Amino acid sequence: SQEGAVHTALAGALEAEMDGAKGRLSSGHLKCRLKMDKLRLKGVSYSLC
Amino acid sequence: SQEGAVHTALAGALEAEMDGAKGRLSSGHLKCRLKMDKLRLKGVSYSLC
Amino acid sequence: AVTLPSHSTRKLQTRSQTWLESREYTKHLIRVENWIFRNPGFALAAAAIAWLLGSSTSQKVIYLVMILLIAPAYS
Amino acid sequence: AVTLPSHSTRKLQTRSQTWLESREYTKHLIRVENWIFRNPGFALAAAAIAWLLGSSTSQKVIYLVMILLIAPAYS
Repeated sequence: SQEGAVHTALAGALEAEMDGAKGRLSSGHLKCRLKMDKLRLKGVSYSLC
Repeated sequence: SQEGAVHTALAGALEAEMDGAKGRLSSGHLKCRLKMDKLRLKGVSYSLC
Repeated sequence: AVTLPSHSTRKLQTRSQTWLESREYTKHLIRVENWIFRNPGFALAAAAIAWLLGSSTSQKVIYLVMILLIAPAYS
Repeated sequence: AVTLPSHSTRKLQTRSQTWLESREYTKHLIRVENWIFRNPGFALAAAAIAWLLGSSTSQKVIYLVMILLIAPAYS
C-alpha cells in the first residue's frame, strides 16, 4: 500500500487544499509596486474635537 | 498505512507460511549424526538374474 | 518501491512550514545513532581503517567520521 | 515513522532467498545515480573539497568517492 513511504518521501513539500477544481495554496510571494499618488487624507479640513 | 514502508524495511527477513496455528518455515538448517550400524543389505545372498 | 527519492532535496522554501519539518534532523541522527548502538565493533574497524588512511590527524578523524556516516546508510 | 531501520543489517543467511533479495544492489546504485544525475554541480563541489583534503592522490580520490556517497543519502 506504499501510502506511508510516500508521506515520508514528501518532506519539504508544501501542503495545499482544493476547493472544487481550483487549488488554494497558502505559501508564496507576490511583488507589487504600490503607487500611492491618488491616496488622500480624508481627515483634512476637519475641526479638532 | 505504513505498510509498504515496512515491506521494504523487511529486506533480508525470511518468508514463512502459516496454516492453522502452525507456521511452516521454508528455510533453515539442522545437524544430525547418522548411526548406520543397524543398516543391512537386503540384496546380498541372491543369485544373479 | 524501494528507492522513493526524498523530497527534502528539492525543499520548497517559503514562510510557511513544509510537510514534515519537525522530523528531518532527528530522523538522520536517530538512524545513525541506532545503527552505531546496535553494531559497536564497527567503531573499532572504522577507527583502524581511518588510522591506516590519511597522513595528518585531521585527515584520519575526517575519514573516521565519514566512514561512520557512510556505513549506517550503506549509501 | 520516518526512520524504520532496515533488516538487511541482520540479513538471515540460509540456502533460500530472503524477502526482497533481487533488489538490493540496484536499490543503492539507483539511489546514488539518480541523486547525482539530478544535481551535477555537486560533482564539482565534491571534487574541489576532496582536492583541498588529503595529501596524496589516492587519499583525494577516496575523499571524493566518500563525499559523493555520503551526500545522496544525507547520512
